[PDB]
Amino acid sequence: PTQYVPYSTTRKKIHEWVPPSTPY
Amino acid sequence: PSGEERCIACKLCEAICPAQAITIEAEPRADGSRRTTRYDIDMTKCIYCGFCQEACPVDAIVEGPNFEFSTETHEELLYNKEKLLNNGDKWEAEIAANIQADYLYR
Amino acid sequence: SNLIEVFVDGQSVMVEPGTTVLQACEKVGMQIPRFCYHERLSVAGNCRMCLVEIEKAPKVVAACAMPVMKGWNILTNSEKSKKAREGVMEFLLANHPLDCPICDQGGECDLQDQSMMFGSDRSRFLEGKRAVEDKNIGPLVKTIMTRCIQCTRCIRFASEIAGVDDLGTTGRGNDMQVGTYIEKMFMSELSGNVIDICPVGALTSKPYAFTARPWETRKTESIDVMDAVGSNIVVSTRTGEVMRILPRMHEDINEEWISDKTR
Amino acid sequence: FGSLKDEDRIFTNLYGRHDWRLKGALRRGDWYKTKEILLKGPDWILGEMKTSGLRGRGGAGFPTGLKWSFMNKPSDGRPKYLVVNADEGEPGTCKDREIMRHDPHKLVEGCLVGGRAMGARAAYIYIRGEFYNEASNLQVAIREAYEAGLIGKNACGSDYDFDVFVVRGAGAYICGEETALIESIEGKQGKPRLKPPFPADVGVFGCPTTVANVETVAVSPTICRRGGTWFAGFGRERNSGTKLFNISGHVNHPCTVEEEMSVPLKELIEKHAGGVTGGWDNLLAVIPGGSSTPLIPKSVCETVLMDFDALVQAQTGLGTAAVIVMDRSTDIVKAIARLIEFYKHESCGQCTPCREGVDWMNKVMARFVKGDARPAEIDSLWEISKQIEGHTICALGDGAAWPVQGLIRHFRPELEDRMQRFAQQH
Amino acid sequence: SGVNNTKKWKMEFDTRERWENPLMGWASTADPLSNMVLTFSAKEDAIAFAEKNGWSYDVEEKKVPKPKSKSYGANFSWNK
Amino acid sequence: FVHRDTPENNPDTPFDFTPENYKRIEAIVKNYPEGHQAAAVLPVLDLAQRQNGWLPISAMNKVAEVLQVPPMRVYEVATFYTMYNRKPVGKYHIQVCTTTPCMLRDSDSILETLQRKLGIKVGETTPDKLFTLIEVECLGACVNAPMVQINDNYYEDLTPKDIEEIIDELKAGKVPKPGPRSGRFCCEPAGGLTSLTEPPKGPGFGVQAG
Amino acid sequence: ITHTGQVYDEKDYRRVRFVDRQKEVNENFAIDLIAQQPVNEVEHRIIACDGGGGALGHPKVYINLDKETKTGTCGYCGLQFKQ
Amino acid sequence: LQHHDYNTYTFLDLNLDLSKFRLPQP
Ligand SMILES: Cc1cc2nc3c(=O)[nH]c(=O)nc-3n(C[C@H](O)[C@H](O)[C@H](O)COP(=O)(O)O)c2cc1C
Ligand code: SF4
Ligand code: SF4
Ligand code: SF4
Ligand code: SF4
Ligand code: FES
Ligand code: FES
Ligand SMILES: [Zn+2]
Repeated sequence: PTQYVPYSTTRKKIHEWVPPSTPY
Repeated sequence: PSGEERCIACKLCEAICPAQAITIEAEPRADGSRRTTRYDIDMTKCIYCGFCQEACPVDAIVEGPNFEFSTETHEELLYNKEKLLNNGDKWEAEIAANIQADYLYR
Repeated sequence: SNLIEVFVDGQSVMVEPGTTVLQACEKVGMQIPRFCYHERLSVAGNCRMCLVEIEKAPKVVAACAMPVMKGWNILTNSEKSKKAREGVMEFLLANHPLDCPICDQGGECDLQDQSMMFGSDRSRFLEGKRAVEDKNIGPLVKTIMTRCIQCTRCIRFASEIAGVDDLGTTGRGNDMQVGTYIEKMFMSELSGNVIDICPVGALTSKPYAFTARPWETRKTESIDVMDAVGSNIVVSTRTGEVMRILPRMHEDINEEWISDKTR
Repeated sequence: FGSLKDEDRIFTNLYGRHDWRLKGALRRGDWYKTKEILLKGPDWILGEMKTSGLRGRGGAGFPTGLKWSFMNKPSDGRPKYLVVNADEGEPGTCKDREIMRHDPHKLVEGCLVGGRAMGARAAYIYIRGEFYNEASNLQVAIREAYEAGLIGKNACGSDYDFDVFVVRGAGAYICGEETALIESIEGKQGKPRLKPPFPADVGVFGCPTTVANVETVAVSPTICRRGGTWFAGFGRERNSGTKLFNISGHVNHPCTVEEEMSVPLKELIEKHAGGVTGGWDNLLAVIPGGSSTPLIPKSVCETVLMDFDALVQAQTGLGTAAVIVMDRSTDIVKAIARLIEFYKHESCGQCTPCREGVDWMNKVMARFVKGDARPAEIDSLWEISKQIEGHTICALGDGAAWPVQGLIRHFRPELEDRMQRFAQQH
Repeated sequence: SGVNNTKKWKMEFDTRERWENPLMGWASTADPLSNMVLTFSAKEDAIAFAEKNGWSYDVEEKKVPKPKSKSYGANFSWNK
Repeated sequence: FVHRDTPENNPDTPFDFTPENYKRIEAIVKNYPEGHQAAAVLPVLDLAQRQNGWLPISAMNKVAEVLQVPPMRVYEVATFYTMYNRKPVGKYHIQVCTTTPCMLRDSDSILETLQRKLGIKVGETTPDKLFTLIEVECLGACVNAPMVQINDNYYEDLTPKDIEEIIDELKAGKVPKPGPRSGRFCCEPAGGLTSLTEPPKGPGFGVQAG
Repeated sequence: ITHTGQVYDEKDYRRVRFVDRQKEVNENFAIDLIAQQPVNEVEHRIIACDGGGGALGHPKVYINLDKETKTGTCGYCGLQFKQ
Repeated sequence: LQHHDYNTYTFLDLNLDLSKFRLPQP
């Protein structure tokens, strides 16, 4: 000629309902 | 060369891998093109057959020259898209020379 | 009564008068390679990939079309009916764009198989290929129609099974493109069936664009709950999340079709 | 042996020379025995054509009588119909443009004479839209005839009813096809229907229908007036009767003469028309039936006689009997190449073979004219040619393959040299 | 449209847990009999396998496409 | 074959058959069988073309409306036939026959002359939007091979110069003697009438008995 | 962070992994690299795209740069072509 | 020279004139 770290790169498959922060 | 990763997630590299090593899941990138969200070669599972090198239509996955990648921990051996793409960038010059020498034969 | 006897390679099957040559082969059990012929869609004869050779006859006949007559022995694996398929497959493939690793009807192609079983080992089309212009048929069906083999099953379904009567052929020659003349979306229920019915992957599903590839998909047969017709459906799951729901045939409830909502 | 007498020549008004209009037609005496003929019976009319043994005057050759006999079967409650195709897209068929323009009436009484033979309720004439002026002439003629009461209900003072209509073509060669003429008449795209349901049983507006070359309908009255025998004698065996011959290209006086059939090919350019431009030895090839039929080289031309079967023995078709002649001054590789260009710009695309196959031969043929393609490709074109010949839904794919087959069959050395010429200059 | 995969009967064990793996996100399964699908030529033989092996069975009758009458001439009917 | 709506060519261009045109429309229908109107789409589409050469998307929609057919049905008919023009057409719209018969008899010859005279490429309208040249296929009338159909005029047997003469006639004045500008009537052997030079037999000549 | 922005989160039970060891992510992300690629102007209605180098490139595909409205993009290279 | 001159509507209008003669529809 003149330490790794393995991880999943995909997103969250099943998003989760978030409860209403408004109290009732 | 431009900088667009060659893989287009046809996923037959996954189909022909004898050891079930390659795991690929894909989704259309915003560009609208087809790319792999996750490409994981489990090197401990891989038996280095070289069929993936064979199968790829765009020849995105290649058997690179380096044989010295011994690792202290088992997790390091599992490789995601970022390690392989980084491995690709580091050895691209020699990989290109090697494919250049052997493509007429294939 | 009403039972002609026709021989499919000398098997003396007996069929009601008025059954097509393709249908006669089916009861013996043989499959004529076919494109543009769907059981619940009108016979059109566009592809002529089904040419067979009735015995003692000068020309080969169109299976899907010729009503079988009395005592005509069909020779489905003759030296002729294979040159009548080895030479048609030459043509369908000639203008075809080879983006099979883009075409998500990769393993779900009735055109690679028939090429891979009944067609030819190599190509002789040293000339150039054609290209059509991708248009918008809506938000559900992705029409990468440079793939189209002009088999007119869409134009049929879109008129016969669903009453949309919008999709149509436009022009003549090798630039007959089967897309809406003006860009009006194909908005109707029963719309997604076009995907399932186009054997080519020209127009396929846009949400399930590139999430999977069919060999991987584990297929579990279940029931439609979105609507009360209770249409039978097959849920295709990969590594534990559902990737597609496509129809599975129930003569009485959904005969090969499912709603736009439940897929 | 040709040389038909002027008297025997059915289309006297050819070239005009006699008022194409009714009063000229009356001097022609075209409407002379029409009432009698219809009175005799439909069965009497078909007896006349069966005795005549007339062959189809359009590109396809079939017994005219048997074709008409097919829809003579009892009506099933659907009105039977007559379709006359005045479209003649094939190159060299100015054959029909004459009868329509010069002698419109002959065809009008051809229509009703033919109509009672098939018991047709009405006849639609599909003159190609290109000919707008031609249309102007026929309906003027059709209008005259009804005014006279020759056509219409109780036509020609007889029980029988007939109505004749003219339909506008729209520049399509394929419209000419028998199943496709119908669909254009039906108003859908001009795409040939499939063969199994023969146009007799299904057809225009789904009613029984029959299609005839305008020459075939026009020769009907006379064939009945002169009797099948008179007409039968001129022909040769199965071949019979005079058919108009059009000679165009590389001939001193190109013209359409209705000289007798079974004419030596050397004789019709040499004796009538005009001798081959440049001499009878300046004949690289002859296209007997028009573009669809294979061209025959001069070697056999002189020996050949112009008959439907004669050409068959010769591997070529009488077809529309349009003689196109090519002197030694023409690049045949390019001549036939434009006919394949003629067919890529025209085939409907309904069937896979023709759609891609004709385009595939066009691409190879253009390379062949340049000489860019290698010698081995020639055989492929042949092979591509027969794939399209037997697999097509209609005959046009049949027609596209034959000129390609002719060029390889007799002019294979010339194409190889064009192959060689380009390879040498690199 | 091929029907060569609708010919032989198959008996398939009930589907079980497929939790995501924390380190790489690969699907993980604790059920051994999941990927096993045995193929049996006839309904009677498959039922026999379940009985002697002691697995519970719920056979589903084959449903084959009903004969459908087709004829190119029929759609050309303007009437209908 | 895609109509991308353009301000000029799009339905904003309202289309409606002239009271006179609509009349023409109806009679046609009756020509066809009763209960059958669809069969008239072509003839009608032709009168929309007669009305206006452009025949925009708006015009086809009206045709489908008047003929009560699926609109696409009209769109398919317009696209299949070359007779219909879906783009603006030159006032004269000359078309040159270039099939082998005409080419063998020099059809190509004519083309070069016409391109120069119109001073424009083949396939587009003159700037003056005076003439439009197109290489059309066999237009019939081959015996007379050199040929150039102009709005049905169907001039025939033309030598290069003749056309220039015709074009000039078109450019200044009108009706330039359309037809074979040759000395042969309709189609006739240039030598004469070998077929029949005698007088035509009259009515009931040699009419066979029976 | 990464191509599809993998972000083991501040509350995830997996972000524990990088502690004392870096993560594998990519500079010169491809998502933007072809966007950085100039539009290949062409004369012909249709154009090929060997990917560059024939056997070493990609399945050869013919793209229809027929509408200036859209620069054809070979599904393999993501290269836009400007009619 | 009738052939020599005709209007764009000759075919259609002539036909309409013939409509009266045209026999009754099916
Ligand atoms: C592509 C194609 C074009 C045709 N064009 C014509 C035509 O212009 N005129 C014609 O009379 N027949 C044409 N034919 C033949 C007709 O389909 C039909 O066989 C013929 O007109 C019947 O006339 P005859 O039976 O009286 O000879 C064509 C056939 C094909 C396949
Ligand atoms: S690696 Fe080669 S083969 Fe495996 S998916 Fe990406 S492209 Fe297809
Ligand atoms: S359709 Fe898609 S998959 Fe089937 S062949 Fe054409 S490209 Fe390859
Ligand atoms: S789209 Fe699918 S179905 Fe419609 S024609 Fe093209 S291929 Fe046949
Ligand atoms: S051959 Fe096939 S394509 Fe060519 S015209 Fe006849 S039908 Fe249409
Ligand atoms: S399958 Fe034989 S006609 Fe399409
Ligand atoms: S080819 Fe020019 S008119 Fe026949
Ligand atoms: Zn590319």
